[PDB]
Amino acid sequence: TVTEPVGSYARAERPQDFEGFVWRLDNDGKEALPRNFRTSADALRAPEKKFHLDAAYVPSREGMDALHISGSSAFTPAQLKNVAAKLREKTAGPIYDVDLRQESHGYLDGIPVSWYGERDWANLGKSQHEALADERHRLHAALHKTVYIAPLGKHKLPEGGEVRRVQKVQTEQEVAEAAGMRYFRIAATDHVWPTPENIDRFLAFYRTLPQDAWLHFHAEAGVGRTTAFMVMTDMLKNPSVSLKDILYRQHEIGGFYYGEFPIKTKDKDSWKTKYYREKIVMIEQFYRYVQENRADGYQTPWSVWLKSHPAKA
Amino acid sequence: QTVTEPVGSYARAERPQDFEGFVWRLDNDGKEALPRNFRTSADALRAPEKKFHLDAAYVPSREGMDALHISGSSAFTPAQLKNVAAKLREKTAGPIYDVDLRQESHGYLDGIPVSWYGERDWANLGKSQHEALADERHRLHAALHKTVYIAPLGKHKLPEGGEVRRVQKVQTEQEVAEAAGMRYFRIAATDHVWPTPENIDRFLAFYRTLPQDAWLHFHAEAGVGRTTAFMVMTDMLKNPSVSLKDILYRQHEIGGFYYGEFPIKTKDKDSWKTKYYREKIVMIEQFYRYVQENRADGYQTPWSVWLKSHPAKA
Ligand SMILES: O=P(O)(O)O[C@@H]1[C@H](OP(=O)(O)O)[C@H](OP(=O)(O)O)[C@@H](O)[C@H](OP(=O)(O)O)[C@H]1OP(=O)(O)O
Ligand SMILES: O=P(O)(O)O[C@@H]1[C@H](OP(=O)(O)O)[C@H](OP(=O)(O)O)[C@@H](O)[C@H](OP(=O)(O)O)[C@H]1OP(=O)(O)O
Ligand SMILES: [Cl-]
Ligand SMILES: [Cl-]
Repeated sequence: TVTEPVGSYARAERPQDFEGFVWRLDNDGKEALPRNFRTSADALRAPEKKFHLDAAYVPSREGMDALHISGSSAFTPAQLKNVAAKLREKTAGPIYDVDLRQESHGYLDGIPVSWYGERDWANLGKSQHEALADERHRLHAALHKTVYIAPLGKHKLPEGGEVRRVQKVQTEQEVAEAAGMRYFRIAATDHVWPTPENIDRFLAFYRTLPQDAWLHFHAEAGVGRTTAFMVMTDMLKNPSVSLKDILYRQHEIGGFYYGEFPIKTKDKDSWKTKYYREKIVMIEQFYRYVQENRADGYQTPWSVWLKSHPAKA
Repeated sequence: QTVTEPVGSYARAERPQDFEGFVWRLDNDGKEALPRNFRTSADALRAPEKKFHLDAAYVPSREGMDALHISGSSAFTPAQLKNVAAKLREKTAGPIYDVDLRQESHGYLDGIPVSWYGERDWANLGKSQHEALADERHRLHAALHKTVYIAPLGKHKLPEGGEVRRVQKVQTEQEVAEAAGMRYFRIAATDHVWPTPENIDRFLAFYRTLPQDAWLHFHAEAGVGRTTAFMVMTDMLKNPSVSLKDILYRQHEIGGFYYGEFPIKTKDKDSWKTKYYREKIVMIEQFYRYVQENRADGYQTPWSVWLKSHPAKA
């Protein structure tokens, strides 16, 4: 008997050791667009050296022009309006803000904030319902109260920031709707592979989409969770493209590289090592799920298939 | 005709809702054996600080200092208070009081001294002492078994670094004082401003019933403004024959603030403090007058009552 299967390593961590303690500033609002903004229509750039890839390899762009997805970090309401306008130039279909954040977040006086616990794991272990209830309660409790909002600096701890008495509170759903985007939430934990529940939820949602839907994915930084769902969408929509091409091209338009690479973390971040290894293994397993289940139209969900076809370290 | 706020009460014009608490501030890092600015009335006088533009050649009278029996300091960890108590016990066989002058809610989380800090350290501004202590009791209790962020203030008087911990023990300063072998007395005085008539009436009633050999250890957060104000008050009350100049010079020269006139200079960001420094200078003078004019009948008239009939002038 195995306590936690591959793909579920985070279930072994204790939520009580990462409880939220500060309203973290998610974006300072200085730039017109959020960080790491990219779309599937973008030109491929040279790969980042840390992934030790072949800079001479040219991945297939088959299906990219029709993929219709984008990704970014968190944003201020003004930045999201800029994103929405930019994306409307590319499609006449519904544009979705696909919020991948498990952490409670929202807007206080229009400032994007999140209730941050160590490793951004303040809602670790909570069901999506419980995470969203926490978020609603916390945002409502901030109205007309004094809050401390701060960017994280040295040691991933607050440094500087501002103190204000809040006059307006909004959820991201409200901000997305104000920007003209549809909204869909998947509560995925920062830094780790999305859970079978997260992925089943995404696949059920994907199946409901009209042909011309545009998906704008984001979490906090626009790297791990954001690229994971962009990669899964590319695999689902372009199943004839090789795994190597999908991973190279999603990295080369500005995302994380989800293939094998020599992992090296700073000593203070050594806890991340096994989670990067787990993601590499799980990306391969998701590709296998798509290849094995697309012909019959996915009559068995990812969670069930993964239980009978466990991933191996 | 009607004056909204008299001299001595300027802080009543400030709006409490603009300075609400937002972080557990680290009050002392615990690295030294004693709290900062620790001094006693038995100490030798040192040269005055240049910023006060005093006469370095002046030799203040030490009349009554040997029997004064008071000390002052900044906030402290429990270990530091035990070291203070041991040092004071070498100087007296009477009861030693921890006279906590802090209006801000504070206490100890896992033995770490913290305070609920709002801008200007005014998180309990405008509250009665009853309300301030109720806030403190509730906040300390609510921290038990919960995760808290404790941080020192750095650039811009805002949190910088610090630590995050799940609290396993909570204590009030009263508990910490009793564990150190000291009696405890609380006066909820607001940081940076002249103590209120309510604060001073409370102190005078307390002073009147003290045993002859009581030793009073005063402290607030830094061991400067409120700490020195009450040390000066006590010196004046106990040694009424000593001149105002001697009291102010000597309390400054053993390590306290200088409460007489001086060239007030503030950084632009601290310009709000200017009028409060001026107010403290005139109120120190007014308190000296109260002591001189009310000692003969044994202070039958409370300070608050006397001050309303003899208001200070700006
Ligand atoms: O962008 P920075 O330099 O800050 O590093 C972030 C992570 O990106 P990577 O280092 O490429 O892994 C990013 O994704 P993960 O790979 O899944 O860890 C992670 O979301 C982001 O953390 P947050 O901003 O808290 O959301 C950065 O990681 P840390 O610096 O470990 O926090
Ligand atoms: O110790 P520093 O140099 O940092 O300044 C403290 C104040 O002392 P002074 O500047 O000497 O006036 C001190 O007393 P006040 O004169 O009554 O203002 C004041 O209590 C202390 O604030 P806290 O540590 O927050 O309690 C310092 O004042 P600020 O620097 O304005 O915060
Ligand atoms: Cl769930
Ligand atoms: Cl099934």
